[PDB]
Amino acid sequence: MTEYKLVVVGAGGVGKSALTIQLIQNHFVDEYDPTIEDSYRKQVVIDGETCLLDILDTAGLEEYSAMRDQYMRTGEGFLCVFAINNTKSFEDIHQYREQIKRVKDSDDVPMVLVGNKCDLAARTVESRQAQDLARSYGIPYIETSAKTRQGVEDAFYTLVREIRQH
Ligand SMILES: Nc1nc2c(ncn2[C@@H]2O[C@H](COP(=O)(O)OP(=O)(O)NP(=O)(O)O)[C@@H](O)[C@H]2O)c(=O)[nH]1
Ligand SMILES: [Mg+2]
Repeated sequence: MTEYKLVVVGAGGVGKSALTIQLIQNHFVDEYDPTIEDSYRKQVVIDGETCLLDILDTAGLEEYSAMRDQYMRTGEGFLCVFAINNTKSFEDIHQYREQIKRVKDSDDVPMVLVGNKCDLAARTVESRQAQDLARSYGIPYIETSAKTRQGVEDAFYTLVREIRQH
């Protein structure tokens, strides 16, 4: 069983926890709304191979976290999350990517750009603008909704596949 260390990053309120919880939930607990950074596990079959995903749900750069740098050093792939109704969260993406490049000292870190809250009509970030940004980084772009579950599995499994193809 191959293990993968994934890190979910992005501005406050974009849905980092909602995404993580939606992927890892075994549903015993009805509602889980995390208030703190934490690590979660999910065993899943991706392309025949049993994988163990360790998913770290991180705080936005606005919050202090002592272990942030070691989180990046450890992390093997990164979900870079913004919300399609929050232009500022989208502009903030450059900060998340620079931090990862600075800590890991590499241009070629596995990453997926994630446009969350795609269930909402009040869109301020056009899909094509986010496609252009991902293309400039050389990474996949996937839109997700943590409410409907749309794209949630696809975003994490694409990140895994990015790690493998690295
Ligand atoms: N409509 C909609 N709301 C969402 C979606 N994902 C999360 N939310 C909502 O957006 C808010 C923030 O979600 P949350 O998961 O806490 O985001 P976060 O990035 O972990 N926040 P924090 O940085 O403070 O930890 C919550 O009210 C949550 O229910 C989504 O896909 N669609
Ligand atoms: Mg959170």
